[PDB]
Amino acid sequence: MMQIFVKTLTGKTITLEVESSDTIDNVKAKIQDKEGIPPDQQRLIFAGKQLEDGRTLADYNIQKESTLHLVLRLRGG
Repeated sequence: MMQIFVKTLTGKTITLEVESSDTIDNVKAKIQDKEGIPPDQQRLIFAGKQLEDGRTLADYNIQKESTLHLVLRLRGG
């Protein structure tokens, strides 16, 4: 049970709680589902740690009160 502090492009604090033993991809799928944004366009960064999708949250050593920032880097064409 670790609380996650998410902060979208608007700078809004989205407060949800998850499991430390959960997988990155599963939490990013929750974010993706919420904002409606494919992982190919959005990537999260917390404590300089990049989401690899497969590693658990504990695999990034840090626990609750972590901040997930959305990085939207795209061009279209």
